[PDB]
Amino acid sequence: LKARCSRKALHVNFKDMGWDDWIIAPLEYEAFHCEGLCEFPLRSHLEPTNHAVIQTLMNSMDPESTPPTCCVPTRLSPISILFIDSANNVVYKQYEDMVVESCGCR
Amino acid sequence: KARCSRKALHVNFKDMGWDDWIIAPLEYEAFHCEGLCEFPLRSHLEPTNHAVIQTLMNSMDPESTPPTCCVPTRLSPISILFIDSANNVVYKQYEDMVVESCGCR
Amino acid sequence: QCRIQKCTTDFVSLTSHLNSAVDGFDSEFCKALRAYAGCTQRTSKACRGNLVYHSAVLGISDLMSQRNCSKDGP
Amino acid sequence: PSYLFCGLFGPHLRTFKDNFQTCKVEGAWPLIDNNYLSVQVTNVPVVPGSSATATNKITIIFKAHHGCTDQKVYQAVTDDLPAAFVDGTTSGGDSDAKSLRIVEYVEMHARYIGTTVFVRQVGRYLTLAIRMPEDLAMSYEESQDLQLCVNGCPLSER
Amino acid sequence: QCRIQKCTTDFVSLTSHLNSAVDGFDSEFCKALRAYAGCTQRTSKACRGNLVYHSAVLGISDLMSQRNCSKDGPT
Amino acid sequence: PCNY
Amino acid sequence: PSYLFCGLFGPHLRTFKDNFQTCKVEGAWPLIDNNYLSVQVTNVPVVPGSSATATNKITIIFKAHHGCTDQKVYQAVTDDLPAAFVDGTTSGGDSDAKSLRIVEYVEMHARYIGTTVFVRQVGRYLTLAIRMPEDLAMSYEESQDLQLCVNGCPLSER
Amino acid sequence: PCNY
Amino acid sequence: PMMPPVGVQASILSHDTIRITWADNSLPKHQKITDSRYYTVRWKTNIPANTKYKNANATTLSYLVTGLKPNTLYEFSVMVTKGRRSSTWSMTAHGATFELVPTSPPKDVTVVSKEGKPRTIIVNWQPPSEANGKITGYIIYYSTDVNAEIHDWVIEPVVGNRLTHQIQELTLDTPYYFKIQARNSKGMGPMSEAVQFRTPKALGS
Amino acid sequence: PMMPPVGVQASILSHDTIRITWADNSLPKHQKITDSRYYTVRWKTNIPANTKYKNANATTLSYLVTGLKPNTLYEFSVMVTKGRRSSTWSMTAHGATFELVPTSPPKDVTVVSKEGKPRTIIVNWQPPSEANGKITGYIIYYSTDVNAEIHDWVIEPVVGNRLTHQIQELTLDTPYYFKIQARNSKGMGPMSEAVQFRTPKALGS
Ligand SMILES: *[C@@H]1O[C@H](CO)[C@@H](O)[C@H](O)[C@H]1NC(C)=O
Ligand SMILES: *[C@@H]1O[C@H](CO)[C@@H](O)[C@H](O)[C@H]1NC(C)=O
Ligand SMILES: *[C@@H]1O[C@H](CO)[C@@H](O)[C@H](O)[C@H]1NC(C)=O
Repeated sequence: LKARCSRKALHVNFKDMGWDDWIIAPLEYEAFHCEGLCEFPLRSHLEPTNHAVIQTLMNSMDPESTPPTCCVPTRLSPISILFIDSANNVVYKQYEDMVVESCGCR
Repeated sequence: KARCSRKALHVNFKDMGWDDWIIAPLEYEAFHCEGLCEFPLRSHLEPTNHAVIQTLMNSMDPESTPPTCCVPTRLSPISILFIDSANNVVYKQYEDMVVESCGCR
Repeated sequence: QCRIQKCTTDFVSLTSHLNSAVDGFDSEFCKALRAYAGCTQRTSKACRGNLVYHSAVLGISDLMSQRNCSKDGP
Repeated sequence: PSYLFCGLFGPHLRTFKDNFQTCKVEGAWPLIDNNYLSVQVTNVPVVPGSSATATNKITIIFKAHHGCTDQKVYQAVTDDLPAAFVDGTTSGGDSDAKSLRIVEYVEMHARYIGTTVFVRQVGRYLTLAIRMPEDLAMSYEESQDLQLCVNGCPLSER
Repeated sequence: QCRIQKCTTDFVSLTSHLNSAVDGFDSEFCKALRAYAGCTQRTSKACRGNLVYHSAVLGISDLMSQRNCSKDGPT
Repeated sequence: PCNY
Repeated sequence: PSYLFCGLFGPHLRTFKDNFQTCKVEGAWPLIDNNYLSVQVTNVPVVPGSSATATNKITIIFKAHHGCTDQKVYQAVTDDLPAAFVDGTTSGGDSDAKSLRIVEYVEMHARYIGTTVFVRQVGRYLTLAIRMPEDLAMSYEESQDLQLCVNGCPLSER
Repeated sequence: PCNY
Repeated sequence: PMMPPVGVQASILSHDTIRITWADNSLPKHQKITDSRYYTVRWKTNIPANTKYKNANATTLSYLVTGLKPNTLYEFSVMVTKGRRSSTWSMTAHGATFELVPTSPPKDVTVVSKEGKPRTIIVNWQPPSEANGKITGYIIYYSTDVNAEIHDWVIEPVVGNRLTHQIQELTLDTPYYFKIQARNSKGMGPMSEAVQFRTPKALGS
Repeated sequence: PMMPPVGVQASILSHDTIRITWADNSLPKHQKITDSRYYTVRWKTNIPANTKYKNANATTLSYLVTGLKPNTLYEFSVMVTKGRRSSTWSMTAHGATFELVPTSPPKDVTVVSKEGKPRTIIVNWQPPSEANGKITGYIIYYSTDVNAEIHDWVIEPVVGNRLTHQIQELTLDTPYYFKIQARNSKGMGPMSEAVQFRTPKALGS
């Protein structure tokens, strides 16, 4: 079935990726992902740009003139990563835009 | 099977009947984004860290997550001259009306 | 004030359960669209110049034409 | 091609450079004075001695453009907004020539210079909206330095 | 500094036209992949902690497994 | 032809 | 369940509340002192008279958790990072009990309290990373008010 | 069972 | 009903006169009227806004229209009546009157000091309301002497498609008087009544 | 090659002694050695890091391992040799030694003034390196008199799973001396050498 634009689970396991040779912690985190239909009308929480408002309108009126807008992360949050840096030192650093906080149509 | 690109999208306010309140412009080029976001994402698609990881995971196992999506990453305004509620002629920048760049998010 | 988002929320709430593959999609949709049209008309003056409003009005009108939803109706 | 917009209303001015200004500019003043078009307005104090002024006359000169239009002059005043040029014509040049036309806001479509001019009367005064291509809007000679749409008003008028 | 973007640009430039409907898709792709793997390997230290780099390394290794590209071979 |  | 993280490295402290601090904290100091765990460190001035200090000893007490683990003590010092508790064991309780284990960074997995402790030697000193569930990290008695991971360092130590 |  | 008149033609005679002629198909050859029928000619232009049609009855198949505006496009249509019988209005014919010398002066003469250049003035104006043809130029006359005879005033000729002009090298803290006249292919229009402008002085810092 | 020994068993005798016994399947009934074969016993624990195996040759099917650490888990395996023939190491058996009274004092005794409470001190320490069993408590002794006999020092008993303690109601601008001892199921360990801490005074505002 074709769900509407929603935030869905996405588990990232750095150990499974072999990245524990440089990442110390965390070795896994919840990243989420966005997925689903962007249909007219965009609900307010999909927080469209003016462009997405117009494109969604045009795709509704003529799906051949433009494709629909796309369900993508509209707010993301960082996670703090403890890792071994290029100088072989322990570094704690915020990696921005790692966790989807909200999805929307763009 | 085209890769993420900025494509033409012409908006005609007169065709939409908005020329009863919009004075100018009555048309403009909005563009749109469309196309595959495939591993590896070229630098100009400007992925977030999240998009980098998602594209990687979808490359390794398309069942684990869908690909990232081609969407506007930079937009620009257009100035619209129109009449507002109080019959005032207003000239206003409408933000985020024109796709300047597309990328994978 | 422009209250288009109230109209949209109502329309989305009312149609959120609709699945195009289920047997009564168009009849519930049209009733919903008609209410959405009425709601948007009641905030029209306050919303002039608001792209979300103008897009809603046109999108609704187009859908009601596409789906052959009568102008008046339940 | 990209478009520049100019506006005058109740006076208040919105320049091609998107600077919004409140100008007194009493009497006759050029909004546009370039190679293709002349836009001239008359502003009157709303009450005597007031610094707040409003538009009672709009003159537009569509300069002769060989093969497209002969020179046409449009003029609107308070309580007189015709749908024709001063010579009673509604189009430039021949009967077949539609590069310049007027339609009833009254609107002037100067397709030949990608220019639109909208004129209306709001209460006792006139409003104006101009859409012009950037290269044409900025195409003027050194001496044409007084153009409210390009440079806004003199500091002393604000 | 970290120069993974050059590696990626080269790989994308070299493979963008490739279409599986033509004969030598997989060989040309594997050649480009090996070159991409080599380019990324040579900037490993400078790129430590750059998710673009680490994702490239893993995605390359995974693609080479998926497309059955020998780790050693022509580029 | 006259068109900008 | 949500996780809180604590770190100590070359000293520099990152608290469960994400405040980053540079503390002298010379001698033995509690990082964690709660109902489930004791984390104790020894810090030494890098050179005599220096306010810059670094870690030469890490003691971890995994308190007895009935049915999961007997009390286990881990201790690492500069040039001695074992992969076992002080009693030579690598797991808590019985042979079948794997709720508490050590793996060679040397890591301690206290699954029973959703807690991970990573210990490594960077040069002449020791670093520490702790991942603990928020409700367990904040579960301590009134008298347990000195905990560098919870409240950071005393103002006089910064 | 011991697991948090 | 009755067949409307045909072949409506506008013959331009001057700046205010146009002769209208038409044919009646219901009529025998040479347009001989042998009954009590009469024609009605109607005309208007689009200047000023909302004008109404002017009408005139004609005993024969021609009518001379007088008192028209110069250089103006008019529309003309004809209808026939015979007691009870009346036709519809014919197909419209157009006719533009000839030019006349302008009969009114330039308007709204405004004089300002150029910003940062107080020895320069900007003269701004509006066209004559009775231009009576394409304005081919304007003449600006200026003087420091309000009582000087017209031939003693400084002359500043200007293009007809512009409504702003700059005059340099003037004396500061001095009254100046300005008059403007329009010109077309037929000649000079009247002069506007003199406008006074005193140039600014210096504000010592 | 040669069959490795079987049924390796660790019999705990004390805090430092474990008897190892094993069977040889290659041997005849009653495990009587009737040839020039000899056994090798190997043992180690995981404390401290990177220890190597200790080895010992045995003429018969038993070996007494001495000088072990108290309350420590050891691994033991056996192999057989006969001139040229040598077997592999048997399956490993484990054995944990008994507890002993702690034999070393608590370490890194640190005394600090509590923030905002200068009449309160915080005592922080590290366990004895020779705990020799599960620490069931500590005893903190303190005095204002450095020469007072041990029985005249204030006693502050404390839990064994904590390494920080707070002492309230002390006198300001006063030298205090602190000693700590660990305890386990076997008894009291030695006391740490006295540490001096002078309490702060007031900074009048
Ligand atoms: C790689 O090998 C596997 C196993 O034979 C096969 O299923 C797959 O189709 C091959 N893919 C390519 C690109 O050669
Ligand atoms: C034309 O004749 C009719 C009938 O006599 C009359 O009613 C009408 O007023 C006349 N028109 C003019 C312009 O005098
Ligand atoms: C055991 O015997 C062998 C052979 O004589 C000898 O090489 C080895 O060093 C002995 N091991 C010990 C622990 O003495």
